[PDB]
Amino acid sequence: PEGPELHLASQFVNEACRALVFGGCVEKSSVSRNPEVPFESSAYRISASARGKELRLILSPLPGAQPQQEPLALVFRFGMSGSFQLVPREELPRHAHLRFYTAPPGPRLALCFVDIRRFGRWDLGGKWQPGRGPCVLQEYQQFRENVLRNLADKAFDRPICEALLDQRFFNGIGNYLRAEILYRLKIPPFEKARSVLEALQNPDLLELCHSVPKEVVQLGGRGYGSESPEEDFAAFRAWLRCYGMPGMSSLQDRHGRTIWFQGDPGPLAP
DNA sequence: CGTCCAGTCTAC
DNA sequence: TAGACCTGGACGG
Repeated sequence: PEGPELHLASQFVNEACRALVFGGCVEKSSVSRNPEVPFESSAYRISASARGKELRLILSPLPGAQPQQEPLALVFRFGMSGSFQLVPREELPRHAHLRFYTAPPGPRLALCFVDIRRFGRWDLGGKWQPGRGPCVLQEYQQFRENVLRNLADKAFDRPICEALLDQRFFNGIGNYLRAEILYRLKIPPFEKARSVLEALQNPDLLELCHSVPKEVVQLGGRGYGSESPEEDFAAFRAWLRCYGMPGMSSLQDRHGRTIWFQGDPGPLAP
């Protein structure tokens, strides 16, 4: 998942938990190498916000809750397969590595961090990853300024397709967005990043870094819609113009990740 | 049955 | 920079 999936995951947590009350401990699977969450409360509400490719949960005990406890924040990174689900308490999915449990009265549910491949991570601080840049979706102007003031960075020496995955400058862009973004402007992927960016200093590359992900968010779905996984998966394939599509070229960047593009590979190509 | 394919993080 | 971390689905024999 990329910035749009993290954003939709946070909206899912806010809408699904709006009328729920959690109680008890936060339970971690025995196979997860992530930290135990030291939190217990007889009555707490869960809420969420996204920033780039990170999501922050806030656990908020109600007035009167026991034990006495301040709100607790956790920050998640989803890696390749992270997600959130709200399921019946006895119908936990196979890779539910972190679990929050509704309290009575009402149907006993669990909000679960589900992560098949366990590349995802959580941290006890409620702090965003030091060094990640501002959110291309929610901090557009900060995102733009942070790129254009730092074009000197050796990061922008690299091909534009590699620069676009550097989460210090493009927090929330991943493999499918970089393909989709470059294709809208027909910018060869192995053009030099500083060349393409010096040139701004008819939307431009940094505008699309915001507006293209924003399209996926408006689309909805990505496992957080009411509609089926069949309907979701199709809606998304239909939106895609470049990533994975018939008629499109693909190469490996310096990190063995696949870039999709039409036409000129660009000067710095393998 | 087998190979191959799909975001960080860290040891060299 | 390679290799490491993981599981599962698609496809080949």
